[PDB]
Amino acid sequence: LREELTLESLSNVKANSYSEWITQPNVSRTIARELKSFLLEYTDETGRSVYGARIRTLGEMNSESLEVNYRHLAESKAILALFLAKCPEEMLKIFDLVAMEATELHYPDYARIHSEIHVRISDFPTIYSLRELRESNLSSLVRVTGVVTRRTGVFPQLKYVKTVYRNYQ
Amino acid sequence: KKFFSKESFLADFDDSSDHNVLLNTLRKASRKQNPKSSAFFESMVEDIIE
Amino acid sequence: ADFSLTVLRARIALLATAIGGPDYTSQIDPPPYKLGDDCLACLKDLKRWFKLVDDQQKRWDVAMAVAEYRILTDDLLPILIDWENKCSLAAKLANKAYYDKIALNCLQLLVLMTWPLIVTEQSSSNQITLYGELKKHQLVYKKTILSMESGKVLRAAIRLALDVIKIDRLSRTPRDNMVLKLVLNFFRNVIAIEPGEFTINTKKSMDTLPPNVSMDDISLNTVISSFHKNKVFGFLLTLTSSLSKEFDQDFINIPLLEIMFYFTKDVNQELLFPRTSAGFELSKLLQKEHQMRKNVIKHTSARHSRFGGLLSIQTPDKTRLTVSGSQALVDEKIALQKLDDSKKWNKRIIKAAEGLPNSLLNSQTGKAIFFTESNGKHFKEFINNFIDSGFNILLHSVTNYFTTEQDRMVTLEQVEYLLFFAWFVKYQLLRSKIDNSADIKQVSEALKEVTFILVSSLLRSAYDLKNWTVTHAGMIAFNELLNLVSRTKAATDIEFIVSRLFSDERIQLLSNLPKIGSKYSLQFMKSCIELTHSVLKVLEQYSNFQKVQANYMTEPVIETYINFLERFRELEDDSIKKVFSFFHRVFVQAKEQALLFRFDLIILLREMLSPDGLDRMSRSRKYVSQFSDYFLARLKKRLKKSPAWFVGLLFPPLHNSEVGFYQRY
Amino acid sequence: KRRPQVKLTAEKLLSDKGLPYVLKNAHKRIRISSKKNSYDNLSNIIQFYQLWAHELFPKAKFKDFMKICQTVGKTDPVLREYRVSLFRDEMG
Amino acid sequence: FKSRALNHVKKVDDVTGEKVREAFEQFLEDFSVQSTDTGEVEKVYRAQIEFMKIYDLNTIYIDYQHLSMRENGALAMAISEQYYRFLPFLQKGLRRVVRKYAPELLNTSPEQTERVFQISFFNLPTVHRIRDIRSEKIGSLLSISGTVTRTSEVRPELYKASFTCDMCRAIVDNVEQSFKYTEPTFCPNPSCENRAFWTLNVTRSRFLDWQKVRIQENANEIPTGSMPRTLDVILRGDSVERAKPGDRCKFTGVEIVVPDV
DNA sequence: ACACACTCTCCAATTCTCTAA
Ligand SMILES: [Zn+2]
Repeated sequence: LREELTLESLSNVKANSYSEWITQPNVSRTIARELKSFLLEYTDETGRSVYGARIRTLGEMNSESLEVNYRHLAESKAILALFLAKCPEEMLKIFDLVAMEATELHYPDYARIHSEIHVRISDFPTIYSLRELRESNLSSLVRVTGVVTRRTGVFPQLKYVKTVYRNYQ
Repeated sequence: KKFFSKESFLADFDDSSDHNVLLNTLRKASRKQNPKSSAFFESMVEDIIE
Repeated sequence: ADFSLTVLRARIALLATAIGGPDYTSQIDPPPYKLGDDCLACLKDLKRWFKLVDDQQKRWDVAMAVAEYRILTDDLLPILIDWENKCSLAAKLANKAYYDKIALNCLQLLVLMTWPLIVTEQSSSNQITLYGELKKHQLVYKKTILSMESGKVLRAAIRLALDVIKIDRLSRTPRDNMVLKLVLNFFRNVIAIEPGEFTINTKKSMDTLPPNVSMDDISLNTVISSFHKNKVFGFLLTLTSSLSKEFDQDFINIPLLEIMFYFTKDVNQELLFPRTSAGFELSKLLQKEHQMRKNVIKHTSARHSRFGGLLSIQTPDKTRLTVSGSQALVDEKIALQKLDDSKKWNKRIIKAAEGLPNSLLNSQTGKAIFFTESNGKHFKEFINNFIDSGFNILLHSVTNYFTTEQDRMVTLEQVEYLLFFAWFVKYQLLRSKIDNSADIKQVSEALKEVTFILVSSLLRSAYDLKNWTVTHAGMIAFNELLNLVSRTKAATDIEFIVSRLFSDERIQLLSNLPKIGSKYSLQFMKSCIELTHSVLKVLEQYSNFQKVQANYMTEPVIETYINFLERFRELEDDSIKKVFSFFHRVFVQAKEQALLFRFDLIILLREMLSPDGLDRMSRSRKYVSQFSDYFLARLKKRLKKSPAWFVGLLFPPLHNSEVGFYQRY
Repeated sequence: KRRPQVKLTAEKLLSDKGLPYVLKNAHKRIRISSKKNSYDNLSNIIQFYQLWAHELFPKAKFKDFMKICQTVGKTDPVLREYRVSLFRDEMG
Repeated sequence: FKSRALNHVKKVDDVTGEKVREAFEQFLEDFSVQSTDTGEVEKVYRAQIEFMKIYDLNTIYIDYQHLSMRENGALAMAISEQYYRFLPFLQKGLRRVVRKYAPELLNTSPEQTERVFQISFFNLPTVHRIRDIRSEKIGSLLSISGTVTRTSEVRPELYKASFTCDMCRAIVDNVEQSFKYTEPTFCPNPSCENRAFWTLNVTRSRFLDWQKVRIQENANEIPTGSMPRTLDVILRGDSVERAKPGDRCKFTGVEIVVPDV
């Protein structure tokens, strides 16, 4: 509950699988603190903190998606990049909940503009065509290229199962 | 008939005679790796200044 | 509450890190672990969590917590192995006490977590809930302990013993003697942990190896290899053999009985004696498979399953039946059998043992366990040196204990003693049957008078209180003693021992025993048969005899013999030789023919003798057909002399005084 | 109520359809020969008893017929009276 | 509570399987052919295991001629005529040998799941046509040839399954599938009776690669006045996407029978 | 409404145990 792990303590996965290690409360709190500490602190060579400059423009356009480069996340706190590659569906939930704290630090009451923010990953360093995908890739993050052959119309979809919706295509 | 005595055993006990790339990269980097956050707050305060 | 539960789990987890950790300066990728502080208090409080809380509340929750945080695999083994390897290097060269203190206290937890599991109607609902899961985790423990550095933690446990072997018994304090009990108490558990037994609540009538475990990890074969490399067998051998010389016998010699039980269990002795070979016998077995295939083919139609016509069969009194299929057209035997087979009902049926680990008493032992060649020869060497060195001195001590302590016994110690006796006596008889280098004198402590009384007394007391499992084991032990006696008579005091073994009281008991066997499991009846064969054969070579044999011959014994004989598809070639020996005794010698004129015997001889059952060339058919020929000749004579026996053949014989005498003869 | 169950009973055995038929016919039915195998002659004996058991009480498998017969055969006094009567007839 | 153990559970066992297992074991140990250049024993299958260890492979190739000359041919006959019965025993035999000489191969950081080895055979005595497939040969070992005409995309097939109950915190593991998607029969915790609302744990369960391909007879082999027949073939593991439409191929495996699911 | 799959319930058939002649 109260005590937190060091970053070096996370070097050993102690449970029988990654997902069952990320989802533990002390591990999860440690990851949240470390991600927030990365987002408030990463710099260009010129100082000039890029993510403090991106959150600033998020509100200038009344937007909903924060964009994070993977190379920056791999350049320090490397283990978090490894966990992201292995368990994206958990890691992105924690990362989204950190991004809202960081944006509200610039713009208090931004929750009245949009209730929830999505982190977009960029520059993932390995690529497949639609040949190389196999069962080992299941639930892993992947990067793919091709031509868009067909597109449906846009529809609303029920978000939770009082009601809320989201767009779908 | 055998005997297997103690003193023999004590004496004989001692004397007897591609993600493959990326994983290694990230593990080694992981092993190798308020004023610090001031740049963030400076970017926030520049809206006040400019 | 759930939160109090997880608070204790978290307390344990924090203790699972306060313990220490490896070194990230090291640049040694990876190093070993490195040591914490307060760690004495950490170990001690964990010990308290077991003893002062979980035992007092009867939970097994604490064990579930330590299994969650993987304490055994993660800390205890490297703490011990580092202590061992450090001290080993120091010995190669040829506060330190504090290191040794940590070595002791890590081992005591290893004994506690791997301790074997018992469930009763007095265990808590918590323990009953957790039984199936902690079984999985203990299986993981066995695999891990045998695996690390090819099992090197087992050298730490014996080095601890070696400190207390060291200096004279005259010096050795009670606290000191507990180490020598503790070390052996460890190996008992490591052998005793084995795959789970499935258990459910009988509310409604409707594998447990975890994903990280497999059979070759857990097999007894593995355990042999592991102990041999890590130098255990020398320790058990030296320790048992000099046992008579003033090691205080009291602290060692029951734990040291349990080891010998716990890995004699699940071996048939013939597997240790041979009596391209594998390929040759495989080819022969494929011939047997072809014969079974031929048997199916002989009941298979040539043309397809929808070609089939229809058949009608007319009885006397002109009544008709209908059966389908093309083979029924030609084979009346098949038509008659197929006619009855359609009918729905079967009479529902009745059913003896619980509370103890799998053994000869409640499993079919016609199923070996399997050895590497190196393992086969190493195991043969271990028990051969044990027998030539240790057996008499061990049995003499453990028996003259139990005579002074019989009243206080518990079911397990009884069933251990009776299945350690049995194994070693039989194996030696077989070994000297094979070869002249071996001799029978090595097992000769079994015969002297005190042990004979004790096996007798166990069998007596078990029979009176209707405890059927001890009665079963005692039957097995008492069988071997008699077998050993006939050996020694085929070479003074032994006749005295016989005369005391065959006082009238015991003949009443040993005559009584097959009669009750009719109800019970297939092994129980088999024990009764083999004991009976031996019991009569000794008294045949005593030269009384006519009194004793008439004591055996009556309806409820014959009932057992047939009830056992009809399950012949499952039994050995040898046991049927024993049954027909007895029928030869009843029918020809004693001339008590009237017992066997009963119909369910006549059915049996058709099944077994048909092209269905006993092979056309097994030795069994010689005996069976030679018996049935004589049977039917005497039956013919009886039926024509007095036609009332046609209605006799269905029913039991009739016990009236005035007609019954002429009936039986 | 549900329909009561139908069973083998000593009344069926003591009926004229029952056991007297076997004693009236068995001497004529079965015939052994040394000129045929043990298995041959052994098989032959069971034929008549099987067909008779079916004709008497078709409920159940042949073995179950024999084993059912044991209970009533040992317990019922009237059946035992009939049986001692048979063996008295031979004592006559 | 009326707790009760399955005291009667002790299973029936096939002796032929165990003897085939520990005979195939000895063949893998000591086939002991001499060197291509010299009269020195080489032990090629142990060397092949070492090669697999060096490159983290998952399949082993065996020559049917080497098996034919072993132990008067009885082992080869048993494998040939009853492959479907004996394939699990062959797997069990190989697992022990790889444990003995290369335990690094048994696993595929947290814990690592076991490697699903594949045995493969080649150089069989004769090749059949698609027109020679007949129901008497079901489950035997064969080799076939033809021209490829279609191929399917690679799909994941469920090999072993694991489920967890909705009404209580309980888990079921290592459920076996065969031809249709299959789920547990009871809640293992006796404090709960719900049979519904299972969910398949995608992390703990295990899958395989699977591909369907379709072939037709070689044009030069068609008999007089007749037309070419076709067949559907299954590919799994490290052999998917090896085949190409319009090419000519040779296959080996066992013919099977598939139900109306 | 018409064959099916599945659940629930009650009643008597059966075997086991104790007592006395
Ligand atoms: Zn449930």
